[PDB]
Amino acid sequence: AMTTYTSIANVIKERRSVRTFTDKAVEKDLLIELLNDATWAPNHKHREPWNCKLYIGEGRKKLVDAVLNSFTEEERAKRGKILSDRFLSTPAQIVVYMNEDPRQIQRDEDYAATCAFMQNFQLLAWERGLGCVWKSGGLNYNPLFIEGIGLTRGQRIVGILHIGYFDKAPEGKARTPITEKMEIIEG
Amino acid sequence: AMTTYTSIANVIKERRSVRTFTDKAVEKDLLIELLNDATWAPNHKHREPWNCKLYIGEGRKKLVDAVLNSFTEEERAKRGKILSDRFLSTPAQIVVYMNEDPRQIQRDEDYAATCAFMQNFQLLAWERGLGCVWKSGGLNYNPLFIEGIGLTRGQRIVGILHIGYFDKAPEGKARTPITEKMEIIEG
Ligand SMILES: Cc1cc2nc3c(=O)[nH]c(=O)nc-3n(C[C@H](O)[C@H](O)[C@H](O)COP(=O)(O)O)c2cc1C
Ligand SMILES: Cc1cc2nc3c(=O)[nH]c(=O)nc-3n(C[C@H](O)[C@H](O)[C@H](O)COP(=O)(O)O)c2cc1C
Repeated sequence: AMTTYTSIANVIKERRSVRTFTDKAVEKDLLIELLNDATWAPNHKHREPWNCKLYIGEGRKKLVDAVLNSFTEEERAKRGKILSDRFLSTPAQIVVYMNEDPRQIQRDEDYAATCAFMQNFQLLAWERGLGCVWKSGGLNYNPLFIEGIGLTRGQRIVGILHIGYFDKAPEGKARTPITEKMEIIEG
Repeated sequence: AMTTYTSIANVIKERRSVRTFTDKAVEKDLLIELLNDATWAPNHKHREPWNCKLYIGEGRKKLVDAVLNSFTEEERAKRGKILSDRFLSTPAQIVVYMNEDPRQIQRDEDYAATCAFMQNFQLLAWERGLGCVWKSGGLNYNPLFIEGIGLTRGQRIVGILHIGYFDKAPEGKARTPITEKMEIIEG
């Protein structure tokens, strides 16, 4: 019996966005376990701004219905079936949202915290062999989709995480050395 | 140098925001190494929107000066000394910033990537026994501060990381079960 002492550096660097999943079953209790660990994200004044909708199994069709009903007839003709088939061969979706504070600093802080929570989650999931992609784009800003999944105005969708077990890790893309993006002032 | 954690979950759960630092010196090369690990955050379209200014040693006085110059003479006289003493007993500050895309979607994605980069750095640093706090608030939105550090309009400061070795930190605050802020759509 050997316990492993993996540097979190390894997880951070090995994590990949995964967009295609095996038909292996993702346990709900595992996702809840991971999300609970993710809640240890920094968050100003302990506002804990993050909230979630988890769509799994038959429920995923409800999300799909909200997605499709939000498209113009042209988008829908283009991506409807494609996207429906994709969502339905993805074990879980997690819509991550927050109440939008009318004030810049508090909203930015909340959004920062909500992104830290999602990144935590992605790291936590990678560790157990779960892949995921953090989705954005115009769908998340579409008032038709937002009402369609039961959110009110002034609730912001930070991301939709698509999650499941996967066959092969996608390849990485080399990062720019931080020294090209930084000034050092030892002046 | 390496790690005694048996899970990344533990690093995530045990990380604390640290505000007071010991006088132990912090390696500039170490901070750069950690920053380079942090760049493995998700970032839509491989935009890598993060940029940094690292203030270390005598360089910190430049930062302190920018801060004090953004204050009224009243603030300066009252706070100025206690502020300098604190910054100058903080081994390092990193101002993390981005260029603002005129478009909401790309901008928010870039902000979220940058927040994910910063949370990565916090966890990477905790691993090495380095504490920090992500400072936000009005200083970062003050046009006199922003100019003072050499930033232009449309360059958003996402946080200032204050970083050092430490021997005390705030007690961890109990998190709200995620079950209290989620809905499961099972059918
Ligand atoms: C973007 C954002 C802004 C923050 N701003 C500040 C701040 O301005 N001043 C401060 O002392 N801490 C700041 N922190 C607060 C701590 O990160 C937060 O209180 C933390 O969650 C406290 O519990 P912790 O020890 O688990 O991190 C900020 C965190 C986030 C993510
Ligand atoms: C806020 C944010 C939004 C993203 N949105 C999408 C998305 O809309 N669709 C997608 O395929 N990937 C999305 N990603 C992933 C990126 O497209 C990008 O390829 C990836 O993060 C870089 O590769 P990696 O995550 O495997 O390291 C997003 C990442 C971030 C941080």
